[PDB]
Amino acid sequence: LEKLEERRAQARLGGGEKRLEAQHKRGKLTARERIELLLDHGSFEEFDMFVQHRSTDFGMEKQKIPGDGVVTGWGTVNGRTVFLFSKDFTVFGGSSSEAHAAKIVKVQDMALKMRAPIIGIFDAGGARIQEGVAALGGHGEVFRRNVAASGVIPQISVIMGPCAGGDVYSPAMTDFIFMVRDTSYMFVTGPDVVKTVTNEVVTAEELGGAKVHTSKSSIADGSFENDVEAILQIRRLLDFLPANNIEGVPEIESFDDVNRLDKSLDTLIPDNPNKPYDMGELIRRVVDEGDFFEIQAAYARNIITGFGRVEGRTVGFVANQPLVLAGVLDSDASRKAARFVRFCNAFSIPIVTFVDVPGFLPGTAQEYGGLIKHGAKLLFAYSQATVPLVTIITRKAFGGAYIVMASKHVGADLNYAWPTAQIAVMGAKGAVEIIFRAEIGDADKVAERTKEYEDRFLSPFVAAERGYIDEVIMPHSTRKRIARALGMLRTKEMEQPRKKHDNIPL
Amino acid sequence: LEKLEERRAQARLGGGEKRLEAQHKRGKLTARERIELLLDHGSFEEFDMFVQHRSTDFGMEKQKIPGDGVVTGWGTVNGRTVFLFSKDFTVFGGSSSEAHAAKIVKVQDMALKMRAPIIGIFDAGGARIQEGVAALGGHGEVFRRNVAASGVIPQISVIMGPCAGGDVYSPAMTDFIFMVRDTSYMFVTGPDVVKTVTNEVVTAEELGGAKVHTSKSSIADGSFENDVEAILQIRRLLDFLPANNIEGVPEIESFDDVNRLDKSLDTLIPDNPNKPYDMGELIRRVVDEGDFFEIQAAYARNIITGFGRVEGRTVGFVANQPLVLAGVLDSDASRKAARFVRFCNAFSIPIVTFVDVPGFLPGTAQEYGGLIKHGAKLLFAYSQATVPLVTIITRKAFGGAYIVMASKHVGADLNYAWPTAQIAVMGAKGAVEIIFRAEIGDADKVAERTKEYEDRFLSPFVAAERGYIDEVIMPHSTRKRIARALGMLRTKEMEQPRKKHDNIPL
Amino acid sequence: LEKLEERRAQARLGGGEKRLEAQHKRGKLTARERIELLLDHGSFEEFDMFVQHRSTDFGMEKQKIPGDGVVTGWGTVNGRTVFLFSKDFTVFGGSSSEAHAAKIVKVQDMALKMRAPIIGIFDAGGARIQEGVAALGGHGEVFRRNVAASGVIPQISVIMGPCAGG
Amino acid sequence: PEPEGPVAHRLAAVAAAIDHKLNIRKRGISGQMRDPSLLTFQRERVVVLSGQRFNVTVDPDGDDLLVTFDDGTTAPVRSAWRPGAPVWSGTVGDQSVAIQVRPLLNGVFLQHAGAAAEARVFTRREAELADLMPVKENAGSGKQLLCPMPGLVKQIMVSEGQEVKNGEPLAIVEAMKMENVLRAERDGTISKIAAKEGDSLAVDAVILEF
Ligand SMILES: CC(C)(COP(=O)(O)OP(=O)(O)OC[C@H]1O[C@@H](n2cnc3c(N)ncnc32)[C@H](O)[C@@H]1OP(=O)(O)O)[C@@H](O)C(=O)NCCC(=O)NCCS
Ligand SMILES: CC(C)(COP(=O)(O)OP(=O)(O)OC[C@H]1O[C@@H](n2cnc3c(N)ncnc32)[C@H](O)[C@@H]1OP(=O)(O)O)[C@@H](O)C(=O)NCCC(=O)NCCS
Ligand SMILES: CC(C)(COP(=O)(O)OP(=O)(O)OC[C@H]1O[C@@H](n2cnc3c(N)ncnc32)[C@H](O)[C@@H]1OP(=O)(O)O)[C@@H](O)C(=O)NCCC(=O)NCCS
Ligand SMILES: *C(=O)CCCC[C@@H]1SC[C@@H]2NC(=O)N[C@@H]21
Ligand SMILES: *C(=O)CCCC[C@@H]1SC[C@@H]2NC(=O)N[C@@H]21
Repeated sequence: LEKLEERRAQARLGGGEKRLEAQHKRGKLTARERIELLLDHGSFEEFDMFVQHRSTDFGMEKQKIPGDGVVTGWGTVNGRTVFLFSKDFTVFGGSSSEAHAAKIVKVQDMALKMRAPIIGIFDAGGARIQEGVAALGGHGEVFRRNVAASGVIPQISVIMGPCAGGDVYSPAMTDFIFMVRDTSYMFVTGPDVVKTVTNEVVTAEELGGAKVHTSKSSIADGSFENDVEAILQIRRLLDFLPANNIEGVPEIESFDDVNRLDKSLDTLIPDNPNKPYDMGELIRRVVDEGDFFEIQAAYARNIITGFGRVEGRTVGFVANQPLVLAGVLDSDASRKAARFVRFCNAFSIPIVTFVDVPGFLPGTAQEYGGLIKHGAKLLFAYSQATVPLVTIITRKAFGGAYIVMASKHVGADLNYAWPTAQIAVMGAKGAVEIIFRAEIGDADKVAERTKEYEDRFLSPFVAAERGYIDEVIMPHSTRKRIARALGMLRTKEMEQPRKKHDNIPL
Repeated sequence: LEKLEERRAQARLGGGEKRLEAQHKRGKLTARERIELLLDHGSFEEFDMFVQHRSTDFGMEKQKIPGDGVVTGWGTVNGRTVFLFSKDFTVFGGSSSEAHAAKIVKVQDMALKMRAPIIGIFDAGGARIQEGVAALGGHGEVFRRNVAASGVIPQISVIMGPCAGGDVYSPAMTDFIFMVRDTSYMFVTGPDVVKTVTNEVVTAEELGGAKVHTSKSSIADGSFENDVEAILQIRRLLDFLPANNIEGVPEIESFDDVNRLDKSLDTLIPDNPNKPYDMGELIRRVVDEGDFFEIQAAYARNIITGFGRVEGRTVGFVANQPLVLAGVLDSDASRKAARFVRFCNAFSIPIVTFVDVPGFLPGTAQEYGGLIKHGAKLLFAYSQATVPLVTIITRKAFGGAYIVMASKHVGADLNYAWPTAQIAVMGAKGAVEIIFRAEIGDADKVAERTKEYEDRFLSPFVAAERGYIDEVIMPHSTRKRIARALGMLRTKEMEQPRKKHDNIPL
Repeated sequence: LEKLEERRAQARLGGGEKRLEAQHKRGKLTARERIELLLDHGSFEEFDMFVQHRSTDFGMEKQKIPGDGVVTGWGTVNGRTVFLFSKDFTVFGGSSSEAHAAKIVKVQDMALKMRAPIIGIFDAGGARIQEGVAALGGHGEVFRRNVAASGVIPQISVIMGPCAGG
Repeated sequence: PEPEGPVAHRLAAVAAAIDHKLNIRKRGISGQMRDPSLLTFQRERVVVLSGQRFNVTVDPDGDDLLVTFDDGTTAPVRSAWRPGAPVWSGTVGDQSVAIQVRPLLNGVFLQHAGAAAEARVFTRREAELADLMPVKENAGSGKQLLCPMPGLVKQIMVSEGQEVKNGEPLAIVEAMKMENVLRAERDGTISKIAAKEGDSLAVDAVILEF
């Protein structure tokens, strides 16, 4: 019947031709165009197209728009099932109402029931004021379900416009948040209140733009140039990830060889102990086809985290970076790495770690900021893990930092060391300064003792003689060894003690 | 045999009469005296009194001291079994060796096996340098067991001296850290390296003293005047806590009545909305006998957390505090309350919340610091809880803060409200300025609209009409209602979905 | 480095040329040759080649041999994963010490964790006397793990020389 | 003023009685390794009353208590006081008494007959170990009143040339639609006032000087 096709065509227009053309003039796609680009061709099934709000206050009974400002449904990405929702900025500014929240709740429930991923696309302005407390109630029901889904299905958030007030706490409880440069921003309280209360004048970009949340605040896991780039990268990410916490990692057919050697790695570490190198080079030479998807690239760049593939199966990577702050561990890096390790362990992804760490970052700024607990987050995350863990010490491993970076003492399965590794309590200078405290006056004795200590202890062989290192390997064998170990460790079975949940520091 | 008695008498002297006298002159107790003051008289059974180190480097073989710098064993506190260890500063500065760590591991394993609490007392200097990498291994094995015990048995730490280096990360993964004023301190890197690297001159008290860690850093749960006061308070705390995550809260006979009314509470909320009141008074009037054990009292004073008793059973309390920062929610407060809620849920302690919250704290400092995620932590904690939750709104509850403070939408069991409660999206002025944006040219219409908005929506009756509030109660009845509800709710049984663990933000 | 391959070649000799030729004279293979015959070509990954003992009694500190008398690791048999250890009779008579036992315990734990079979090859004379009660402790920890693995993974033992006492 | 003679003795006896009641109740906690009926309560106690030690012995008689001192003196103690009540009214040695009770860490604060005293009750060994603890000095505040929160000055009460005690209200600073009362943490005179009613301050700004 023609009438139903007409009502469909009328529900697709949202808030009107003019508002949609103005969205296009901002350089932004519409909600339905976003859905169309994310999903496989012809795959989208929409729920609840004709839903309407039921408020009668402040004249709202005269502006009833079908769909109530959000598009919801399900489809496939590269043949695998996904559920999704997309907020529509033209309808009441994308604001959340009672029925709007109910639409989101339907698809959240369905995603948990089916054990499939869920993607949320945000271009909104928060609780719809005219609806009062009811609207708040709605938001609550969404939050709860986020928490129920955590560690059961992967949850991804894409911020493609404004997101203010209560709208921010849902993406915060998801696993990954991504943003588009120059058109998106996030904040709890907006600039007007900031002026009234603190007297400071700031723009929305300066308060919550992508630079702030990707480099300063720890909120965002990455930024992109425009909507199209972002959505295509979301399709790339989904192919790495499991569908739930039972099925395991996806497998694809690889064009690389698991038995190839790499001679150049025998020259990566410089002879001068004060010269750095790029750990990213090593990572990108060890993964299949040089393909690596980095997480939190712009934040805490003294550590690296990301996804690659070995033998066509997804693997997570954590590494110290000598180029930035000499590779030391500080609070920001420890938080960045702890979240990544916890996510990997929840969804059964194996972890490979590359270690070159001289210690923690000193100073009052770090201690007053709470390094004692922040650094402990990472130790807690590694000690709690039951997935395969493989660690490679490249150059330096001093003190407690050596313990924290996936040591055998905290539960690592295999621990290798290159020939240039230095595993020790601390540097030779300080070591002898402390041990030979009653003889510091001289200068020949001190140098002799320092040389002797360096010769005896700053090597991989005391750790090897105690079994803390399973083998000292040649650099060019690294990939060949990793791929083999992972293959053997697929059958690993281990369980933590029975508990409601841990009490990890926060 | 007399000779065995002599062996014991000599083991009991640690590192010498002179060192023990020097410890006393500093105003500090010895390890064995501390153990004596903590446990019931005659109950202490010691393990491994004769253990010695096996190092042969740097002349260590010539000085073997029985016990190797730590006293370990078990006993009873008020009749209930507890395990413990105490570091002896007189033996190589309480530094951790291989055998030392093995002793600690023994008592940790036994405590997990028996499902009993474990107390650690720290007066130490970290990893013994002369033993090298072996020392570090020991620390690791201790750390792992900490992580295994989290959420299964309570873990208490008491800092009664220096704690530096790897020693600090073990207390950091325990449930509570208490310190002694003017003789204790904690840091990762000490003043010398700080001077050499940052050029800043700083004393140990300034870098890691009790004040820093109780007021500014988020690390310590409290401080005490001296060793005796502190150990007596640990005895007090142990009588509130469950022995494990199965047995539930301890019970005592109360001297208070559950059906008593409190007329004074009818006059606690001031008529003027600009004047504050002391929420601690409400708490101390609601609990049995006025007895309240506060946690993190000197940190983030805009919120209150602690333990009381109702009908002789332990109950946890969270409350907004109008006297400080107008009772707003910020990052610090959120983290404080979140860790407390998680502990109580892990050990099956019920939670009572008192709400008076205007919103969140505005400014670039908060946003740049990560308020999105820090605030999400508390929402996560409440939404995940399966213990009983009883909430009472006293005066204000606006916006997202209302949702976060144990609302029915995130899973609360019972939700009451005093007659003075105001449950709305925001204040009348701003709501009007938004809904009537294209009318603000006037001044009288503004006042009329604001007054009518106040009359309609700034009250508890819209929420009641929607069922978000179970009952509006008179203040004098508060205790009587709580005690009844809690009784009824003792049989609550609920469980979250199956998962290895959640992915709560850090 | 070339020094590293030198260290490897020097660990592969055990108790020396003369003891190895004596073993051959009796009609016995060496521990490493036995491993090479059991496993598929190119599959053996060795654990703990450089482990040494820490005794300082009865002049033991003057003779520290890498490996401490046992070769341990994993590999494949007809493509299927297996773990194994082989005792070396040319090192203190293949006698068991603290570190020796620790190596065996490592491979036992790994085999239970990954749910695969374990093969033990025996040519030895029991607890190393010079180490005293510590040696006995090692034996204990091995025993317990055997019992934990019973009825979970298949355990096969091959006696290819002496096997006495503990 | 610290008590003397019969007053001090009555205070020490009441302190011992309170401690005994609380210990009795404590020893009934659930979850003990074995029955508490098989354990013993130590009869010798040390009451410390703002630095005045009394060695006493406590014995239950009938349903009330008997406290014996070193002088051979004895005092029976009888009351229906329960934790939480702010007044201990009862009989100590043929004299009815009323005493004000407040709590503090590991003890009580007691007021009676115009005398006031902190009170702590130990065993002999606990008292020996407590006597190893030093007496610590207070540093004191820093001559001036600094604003601890940013806001607007709403009211300044005190005047220059005015001596002040602790807990004295000095000024009100409003922030985020909430008043905040500032108080004196020392004693001294107001030399000069640097802030005016209606002003606007930042953190760590000066309001007045001592
Ligand atoms: C979301 C926001 C950041 C976007 O700002 P912007 O792009 O400059 O655009 P506008 O504010 O003009 O918003 C677009 C429309 O959505 C409406 N809208 C936005 N947020 C809304 C909300 N929470 N409730 C109801 N309507 C809302 C606006 O009134 C406006 O409609 P209009 O074109 O019909 O006038 C901003 O509107 C906002 O902060 N909203 C939250 C509510 C609030 O506190 N507003 C006051 C501060 S401006
Ligand atoms: C723990 C510490 C803060 C205590 O400081 P302190 O009270 O001023 O006292 P000292 O450092 O002199 O320590 C007491 C003794 O314990 C020894 N000791 C302390 N920490 C030790 C450690 N980690 N390893 C070995 N011995 C240690 C000291 O050598 C000293 O010995 P001595 O009296 O026999 O000469 C400090 O010694 C320290 O930081 N130790 C950690 C190791 C280190 O890095 N020290 C170098 C800078 S101090
Ligand atoms: C294992 C055994 C049966 C082998 O007999 P064998 O081949 O005739 O050879 P030996 O007994 O000469 O042993 C070979 C070497 O291993 C050593 N060895 C054997 N068992 C040892 C043990 N348990 N602890 C330490 N060293 C041991 C022997 O000292 C000998 O060293 P050497 O040749 O350099 O002098 C025998 O050595 C034995 O019974 N050992 C068990 C321990 C014991 O109780 N022995 C008592 C004397 S037989
Ligand atoms: C020599 O100059 C030593 C001083 C610098 C030491 C560096 S700073 C960061 C690392 N942490 C630590 O404790 N030492 C390392
Ligand atoms: C009147 O001056 C309005 C500004 C104050 C509003 C207060 S500030 C702290 C609370 N959070 C929020 O956003 N609004 C509340």
